[PDB]
Amino acid sequence: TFPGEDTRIPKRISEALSHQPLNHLVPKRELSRLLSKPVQISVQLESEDAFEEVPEELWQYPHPIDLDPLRLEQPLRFRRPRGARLDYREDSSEIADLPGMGQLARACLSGTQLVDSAAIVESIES
Amino acid sequence: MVMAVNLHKHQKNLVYRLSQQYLAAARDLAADVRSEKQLQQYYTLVRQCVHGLRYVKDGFQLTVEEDIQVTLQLARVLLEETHEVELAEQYLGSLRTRLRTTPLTDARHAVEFQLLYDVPLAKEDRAELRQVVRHTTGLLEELADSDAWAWLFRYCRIIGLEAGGARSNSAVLQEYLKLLQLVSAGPVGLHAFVLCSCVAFILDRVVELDRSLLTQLRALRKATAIPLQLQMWSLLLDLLVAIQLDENIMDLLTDFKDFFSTHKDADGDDTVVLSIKEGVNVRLFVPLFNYHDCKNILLLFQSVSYLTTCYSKSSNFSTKFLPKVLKTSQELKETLQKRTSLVHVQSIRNIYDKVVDLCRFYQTWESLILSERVEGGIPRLQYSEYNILLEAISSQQAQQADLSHVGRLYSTLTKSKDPELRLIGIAHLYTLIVAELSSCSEGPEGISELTQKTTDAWEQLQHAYLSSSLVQNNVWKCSVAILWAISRFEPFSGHPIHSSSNDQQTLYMQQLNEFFTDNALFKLKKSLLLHFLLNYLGGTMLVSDVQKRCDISSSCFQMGKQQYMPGMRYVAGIWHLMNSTVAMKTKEVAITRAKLEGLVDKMLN
Repeated sequence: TFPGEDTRIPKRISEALSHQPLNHLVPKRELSRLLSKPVQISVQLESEDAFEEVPEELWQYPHPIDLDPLRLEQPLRFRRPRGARLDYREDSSEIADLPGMGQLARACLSGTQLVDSAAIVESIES
Repeated sequence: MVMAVNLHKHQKNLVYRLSQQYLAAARDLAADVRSEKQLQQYYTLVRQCVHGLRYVKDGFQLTVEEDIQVTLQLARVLLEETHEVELAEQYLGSLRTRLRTTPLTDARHAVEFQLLYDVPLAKEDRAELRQVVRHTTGLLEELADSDAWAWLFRYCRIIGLEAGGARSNSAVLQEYLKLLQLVSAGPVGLHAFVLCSCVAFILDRVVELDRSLLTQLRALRKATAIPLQLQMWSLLLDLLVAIQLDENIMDLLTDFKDFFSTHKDADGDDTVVLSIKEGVNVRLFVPLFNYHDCKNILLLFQSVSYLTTCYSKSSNFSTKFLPKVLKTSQELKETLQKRTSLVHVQSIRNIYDKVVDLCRFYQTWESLILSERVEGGIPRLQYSEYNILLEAISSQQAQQADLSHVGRLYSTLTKSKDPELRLIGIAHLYTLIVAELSSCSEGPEGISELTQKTTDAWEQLQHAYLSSSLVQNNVWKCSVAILWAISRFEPFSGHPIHSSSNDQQTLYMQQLNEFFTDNALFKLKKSLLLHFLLNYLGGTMLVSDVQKRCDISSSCFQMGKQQYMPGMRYVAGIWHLMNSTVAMKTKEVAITRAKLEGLVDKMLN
């Protein structure tokens, strides 16, 4: 005889190949793809700031100014980043204590409530 | 009363400036956002910005330069950070209309570009990118070839065309060559970006890269005013071409060594600004093209290239360095501190998540080459078809494999939009079918239908292969010639296929001989399975001498001990046992039989 004759073991190389993955043919395509994506492309006009400076004293205005005198009740929907590892802790500071942001900007935040988590979504159905 | 007077008098400008502050504060907060509370705070700050911009846009009669600035910034913030693409379109639409009654030509096109590129991108729908192509052709027709804006809208078009790459491959490519010709006169930086995009698109579709395009590609890193981030990309893309062709990358590794030394400390901006004409720039956000990120990905590239020589304690580069790129990429992800928007911070994090998932993919691939099972299971990657491929391979080399399940896995992959994955799937299906035909017992009518399945399979495999870049890949070329032979001669198959005439026969036999002679003594990558199958075919078909036949059958029998392939090592062993008997080598017959005896033990249990 010869060892393994009369067993199930594949004796021809084509029969044995059906149990051997072609492991020298290695996929490489997804390699090029993680580089080929310039994160952003954009056209921009080179031009002077069209909006004049205000008097520096007016930056000391102490009272809240109402931005939005109507519209957010069509509330805006925001993009919740796919793949974000998000945690739940209130250990962080309040919004009007965040840097930075000047003092009129902090005052205009007073009274407004936060964006609801419901308004921050990965996607819509429309 | 001066305060009250300033308040009402400079209200518009003041709110426009508050808006910028909320946005600065959001950019500061973005990379530290780690909780739901912080996510809400972040979008409360950008909401505050948008009310601000809207307050200026909706509530005042603006000059045209004021309207341009505020409207484009509003649209940009809404498209990037909100789901309000309709709102953005409305605002851009209003500006488009005002701009027609003015001589402000460049501004008008800038808005059109936002409607034709940025808006269909924000809609996340390929079908939206295809209707774009009609509006860009209209614009292009009206403009001269020397016009910067003709180049940009033509690039809008190539992007619209890139959606639906079915026979679309021909058009996109003609379109890039036309754009490259238009832009080769113009700004050298814009030409570099278009060139890089084309070679990337070719790599993505795995189609052959014309020599002249690679010459142009390499010329980008010449001793030139090309932005350094595009020179790097050009070098990375050159490496990838050699890696897709399974070529030696020694020289390209030195070019990297020159580039990293010649250009050190370059500090380093993540954005390239190209001036395409007086008054307008194109801005490329490229946060991977810097010293640390390229040293890291170059290591991954280097790993994939040597992956197959993981059996050898000399070029087992992949084993030493994949755990390093895995660690580095998780560090780069955690230490990310860029001052940009949250979606842009998560976009950079997602690339490091992809690097790590490819790392894990290639680690598993290496483990399956050297053993039957991977210690710890096969990892779930974000690449779902790479999962199916890993499931298939490990199932195929199991002790008692289920070949009807292996078949279904490899068939799913023959329907993949990845052309490389398709090829891999068809190649494996073919080997399964050939093994069915070889072991058939059904008589003339059964043998005949399986024969016909095998030739169908073989043709599907050949058509896929001949229309890809891998024709210039010698690992693939040698193995297509081997797969041809194993179905067509009687030791290898039990029912070989016979054809008329063929000229196919002289094709692949020339090839097999060409590879076998040059790789016995441009020579192939040194993948064990590939040289095993080459030497076994060659030793059986092409060698006359009995002592040389013994050299080869002994070499092939020992190969099967250097990595996991018991079935191959077995058939090399019975070949060697018969060669050692005809050669009347009586000691060697003794030990081969002894090895073989323990071999069948392990395989049968």
